[PDB]
Amino acid sequence: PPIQRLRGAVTRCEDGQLFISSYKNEYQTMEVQNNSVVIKCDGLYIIYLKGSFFQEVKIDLHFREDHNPISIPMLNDGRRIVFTVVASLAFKDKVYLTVNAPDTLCEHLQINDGELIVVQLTPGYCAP
Amino acid sequence: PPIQRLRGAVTRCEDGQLFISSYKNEYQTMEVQNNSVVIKCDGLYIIYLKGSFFQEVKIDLHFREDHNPISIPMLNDGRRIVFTVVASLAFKDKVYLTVNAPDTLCEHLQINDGELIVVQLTPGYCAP
Amino acid sequence: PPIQRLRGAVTRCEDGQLFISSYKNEYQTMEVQNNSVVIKCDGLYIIYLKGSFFQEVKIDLHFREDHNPISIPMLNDGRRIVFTVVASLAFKDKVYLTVNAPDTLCEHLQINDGELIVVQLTPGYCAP
Ligand SMILES: *[C@@H]1O[C@H](CO)[C@@H](O)[C@H](O)[C@H]1NC(C)=O
Ligand SMILES: *[C@@H]1O[C@H](CO)[C@@H](O)[C@H](O)[C@H]1NC(C)=O
Ligand SMILES: *[C@@H]1O[C@H](CO)[C@@H](O)[C@H](O)[C@H]1NC(C)=O
Repeated sequence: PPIQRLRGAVTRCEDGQLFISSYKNEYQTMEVQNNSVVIKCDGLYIIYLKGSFFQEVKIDLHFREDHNPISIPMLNDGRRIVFTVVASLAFKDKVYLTVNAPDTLCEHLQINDGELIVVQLTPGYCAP
Repeated sequence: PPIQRLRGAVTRCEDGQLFISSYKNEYQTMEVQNNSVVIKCDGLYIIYLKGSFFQEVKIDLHFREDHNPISIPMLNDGRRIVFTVVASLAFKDKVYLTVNAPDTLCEHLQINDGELIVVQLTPGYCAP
Repeated sequence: PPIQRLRGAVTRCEDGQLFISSYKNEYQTMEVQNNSVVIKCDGLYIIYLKGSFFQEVKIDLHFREDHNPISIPMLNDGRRIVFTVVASLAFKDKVYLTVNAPDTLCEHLQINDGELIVVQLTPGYCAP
């Protein structure tokens, strides 16, 4: 298989989860299912989140069920996120984003130019 | 073509633009033209900027004409930048850095150990 | 040789140095020797450090003897580090971490879920 990557639009929040869309001008080699990026091949990956968020937000990055989610810091202006993680992912991992906030804040949250990039740095076993 | 990369020295500011030099101990596979890194091959790239800047600075990273430049945050000391972006670049994109400041501040700006690294993570079409 | 990578546990501090262990669920292609990651192949590498540190800490990242170490910033909570560097490494470079603090603070320092990831992005000469 090819180097695994996905660049998704992070479009909105509903019921405490950020929606992720594959609608970007990018050649995608991973699937999005139920607003999660589906890992098929093992490897070290970069996970990168960018966006202009119009509420001060507490977003959690979930990447593997056996580790705690990473709380994503905002930049000092309290309006932008530009955050990079490197992580060891495996087949069946789901990369997704949740919001720890009252649901009213979630449903109203505006995200400008939000994107999530997941990109494989090292090769590994791929599921059939 | 080889994996596309450039590690450039970010040397000074003139007329609101940071100068970028290919004078580093690095095997360069991209060109610098008029203080911009010239993209020849499509791909996801990391763009990384580091430096010790002796004025508190508002630097904008320009990477593609159809998206807004990214305002680069300083570290909390107000003296250093160590910043990582992942972006989707294409043939004809120019990666460059501008300074939003009075020109006197620009002309006097000292940058210690400034460097810009642009490195391809995924393969793509390369221009002839 | 394969793409060079190591994901190590950053376990504790002793005598001003953070200990690095290869005991992680990762296929390692670099060695740890005396709590340093031993570089065998030239390349641009990402160096990534994450951890929850229960003292506000001043950690220095050493990666090559001809450049100054990078002082690692904490996130704004004063409790976590999630930090990414891109650097040009060569055969004989040693990547290691030191703590600038009274030794009592070092010996007592608790690090939860500490890890250092060093991963090659571009190929280069490898030592025999
Ligand atoms: C989508 O995700 C949420 C997880 O909270 C769940 O409620 C819902 O049933 C999922 N739908 C499926 C299984 O596709
Ligand atoms: C270099 O860049 C600046 C862009 O502002 C421009 O003024 C100048 O004409 C350029 N020179 C060329 C075309 O190489
Ligand atoms: C381990 O590292 C420290 C460096 O400060 C040194 O004191 C010690 O002798 C080293 N041991 C060796 C050579 O493996």
